[PDB]
Amino acid sequence: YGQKATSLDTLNTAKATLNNAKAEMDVVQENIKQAEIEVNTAETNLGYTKITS
Amino acid sequence: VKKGDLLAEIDSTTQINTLNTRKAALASYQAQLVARKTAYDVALSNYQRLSKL
Repeated sequence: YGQKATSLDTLNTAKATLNNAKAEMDVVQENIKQAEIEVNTAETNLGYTKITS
Repeated sequence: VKKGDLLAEIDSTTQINTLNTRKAALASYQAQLVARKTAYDVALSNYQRLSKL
C-alpha cells in the first residue's frame, strides 16, 4: 500500500479479513477446549466402573 | 543593383498559404507530443512501481 496506488478498499479487505481469519481460528480453539473438557467429564461420568470401596 | 537587392515580386500567395499550412501541421504535431508523452508518464510510473512489486 506504500506503493502509491493499491486502493485502500483492497487493503481493508486484508486488514479486517485477517482479523476475521485469526478470530475464526480462536473460536475453534475455545471449541477444542469445550470438547476436551466435556470429554474428560464424559469419562468422569465413567468413574462408576467398580463403585470403589 | 547592389548584390542581393530589391527587384521583383509575383503571387507569393499560394506559396505562403502553403507555408502557413505546413506550420499548422507541426503546430499540431507538438500538441500530439503533449499527450503521447503524458500517456508514457502514466505508464512509466505505473510500470516502474508494479515491476518493483
